[PDB]
Amino acid sequence: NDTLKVMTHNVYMLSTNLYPNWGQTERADLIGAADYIKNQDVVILNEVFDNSASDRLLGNLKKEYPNQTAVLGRSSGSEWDKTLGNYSSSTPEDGGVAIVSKWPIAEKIQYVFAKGCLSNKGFVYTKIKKNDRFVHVIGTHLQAESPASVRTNQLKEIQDFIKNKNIPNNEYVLIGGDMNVNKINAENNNDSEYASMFKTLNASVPSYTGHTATWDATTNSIAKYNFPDSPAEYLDYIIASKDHANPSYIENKVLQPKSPQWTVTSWFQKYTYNDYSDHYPVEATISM
Ligand SMILES: [Ca+2]
Ligand SMILES: [Ca+2]
Repeated sequence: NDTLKVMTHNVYMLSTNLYPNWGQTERADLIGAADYIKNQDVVILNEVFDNSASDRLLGNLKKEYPNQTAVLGRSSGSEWDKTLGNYSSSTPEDGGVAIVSKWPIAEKIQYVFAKGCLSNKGFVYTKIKKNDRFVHVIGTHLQAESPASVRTNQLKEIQDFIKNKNIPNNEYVLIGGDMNVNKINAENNNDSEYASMFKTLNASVPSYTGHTATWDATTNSIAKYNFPDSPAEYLDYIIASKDHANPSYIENKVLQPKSPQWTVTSWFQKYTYNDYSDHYPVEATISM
């Protein structure tokens, strides 16, 4: 049809070598079988750092999304058409970004950001063939909270890459992921980092629906454990480049899916959670 469904989710899968008891393996199975992640055309994943759990998750998503990229910054072989940027094979961790789709992926490129405040952070570019139409999806995860200066530099690298690619102006180019750029209380400030994000990427502002935050310690069990008193934030987006096909309609809906209860043990203490990640997923609907 004339609709494209793209979802982005920071799944919080830290390395089990550093955090052995964060339920990474179990959550890989829970997310893989979750209803919220079904029925999409493309899914962008962030923080799939743990090697075993990330591969398990990707394997669980294979049935519905058999076309998959490797995980950003974990390798630099022929699994990528090109490895761009400051890639280092000596980093202690990878970039944690991967893209999966139910449609054939014509091109897969990884790009490692030049600056940061040890993990090959950057973005993954994919050219996807959806029903005789090529769409372009870039998945990324920016510098977490000077950081603003770094994020702007990273966003500039993304825009520069898109421009250099010479992608047809009549094809859709989406940029999605955890931007770590907070929208809350910044929509009216034209000099805010939030406003600057769209200008740096030369992207449009999508219609917002669903929950009012993507990282919410007031409703998310994992975020509550880590930062119980931190105000909710809006950091995840999926937006379209204005230098290419401009969607007549593009929506970003924040979902609040709860997972079956899972338990972990740490320091002789048992902890139970009902969230898939500390971030909520964003479901984008783009009219083509
Ligand atoms: Ca995080
Ligand atoms: Ca890893």
